[PDB]
Amino acid sequence: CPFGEVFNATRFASVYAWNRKRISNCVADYSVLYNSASFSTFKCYGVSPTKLNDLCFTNVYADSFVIRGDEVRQIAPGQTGKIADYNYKLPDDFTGCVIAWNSNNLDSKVGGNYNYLYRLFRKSNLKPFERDISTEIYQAGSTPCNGVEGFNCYFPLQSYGFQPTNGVGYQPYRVVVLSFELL
Amino acid sequence: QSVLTQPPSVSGAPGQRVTISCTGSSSNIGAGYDVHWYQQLPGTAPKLLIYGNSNRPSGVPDRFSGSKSGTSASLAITGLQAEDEADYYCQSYDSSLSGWVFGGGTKLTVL
Amino acid sequence: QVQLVESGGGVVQPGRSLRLSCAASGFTFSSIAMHWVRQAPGKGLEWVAVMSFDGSIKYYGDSVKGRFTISRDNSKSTLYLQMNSLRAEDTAVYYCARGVQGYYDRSGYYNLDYNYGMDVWGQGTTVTVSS
Ligand SMILES: *[C@@H]1O[C@H](CO)[C@@H](O[C@@H]2O[C@H](CO)[C@@H](O)[C@H](O)[C@H]2NC(C)=O)[C@H](O)[C@H]1NC(C)=O
Repeated sequence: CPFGEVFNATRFASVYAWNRKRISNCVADYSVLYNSASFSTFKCYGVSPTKLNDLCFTNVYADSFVIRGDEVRQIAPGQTGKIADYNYKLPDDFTGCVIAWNSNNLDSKVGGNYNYLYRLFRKSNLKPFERDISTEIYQAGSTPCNGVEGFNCYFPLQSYGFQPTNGVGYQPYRVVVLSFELL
Repeated sequence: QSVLTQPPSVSGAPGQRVTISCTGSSSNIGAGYDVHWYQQLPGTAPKLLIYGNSNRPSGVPDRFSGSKSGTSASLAITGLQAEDEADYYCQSYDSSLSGWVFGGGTKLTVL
Repeated sequence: QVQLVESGGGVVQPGRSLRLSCAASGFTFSSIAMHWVRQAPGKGLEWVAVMSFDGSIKYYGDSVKGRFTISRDNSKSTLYLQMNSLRAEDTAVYYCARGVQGYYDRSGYYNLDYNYGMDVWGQGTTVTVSS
């Protein structure tokens, strides 16, 4: 019932500002999730598919963003880097079910689309399940000024580049990550 | 000897770009698995450098990047300095032997 | 805080046995897989064995097929490797390296993960087989 709109969606936000959508007090099926070979990776870390038909639908979360193809391998527990230190840090605990699948024809046109953004510079790397939308200059060099973007003062975001003539590891993969909790 | 084949020793001048090739068979790398890369400083324990064919963990700088072109991947060092004289082993996973494979080791030095 | 310290190297005649130790601290040992890798002195690295999350899935390399035995314990956070019928080509520095975690796919069977490397490596002790 509830998540028929979080997979077929025509608009996925970029990674640095995702959309945590909770579902509550409504039935779920999870047979739409498995028995479909359209997905690339269907890793689940704590609980097992074809078993989670228990009383778990107390605010089941579902994050969603878009990253390049060989950075699905940083949406594992642990596994530090540059898309899991500053954008989406999973805990060393129960991540629900990290799900990813190739998308070259939906979020990428012939003109070299670069509309999706990801952070590159952030001191004091992220806690588990925390979002950072604060667009402020880095200021890692000289004395704190009002922001001039000249030298050793970088813009905190950067585009990707999603041409359809790239290989596998530079094409956008629409990653959706479930999460579960109790009371 | 080893399952993966790579050049045993290649080097270059500082500030230039060196390609450490790492080619394998169609049973392990070409089957759909991901290469990785290590850096063993002489006499000590190696560390992870690149995993998932393009990434870099927390701590390794921006100079060490890589790729995976079909059935033969390659590591690429841009702006190499004198403090990187170690060895660089590439590894993968194999479906036939059902075990991890490694490379022959590349002796990279500065001139 | 995260490190893997080992002990247990020595001089063994070819034919008798030895137990290898690999202590663990700084992280959660009770959920992550573990890998053993060895280094011949002068030559390259080679793979030895892997142990899964619970202890039901094990694999070994090509040169150690059957004549080795791996077993761990989550309680005292210590990883063991039992050997018997040793040869003279096993003289190598033995590392224990931390693996990645593990996953259940749709079908639902735990699968050791294959696409990840070995993040943090131990100091590694040397064994010596000679006459
Ligand atoms: C919308 O996405 C969902 C998956 O998130 C799909 O809808 C169903 O998918 C299952 C297999 O996973 C099929 O057996 C069903 O027939 C699909 N539903 C319908 C109404 O066809 C599917 O990928 C997308 N929906 C559609 C209509 O294409």
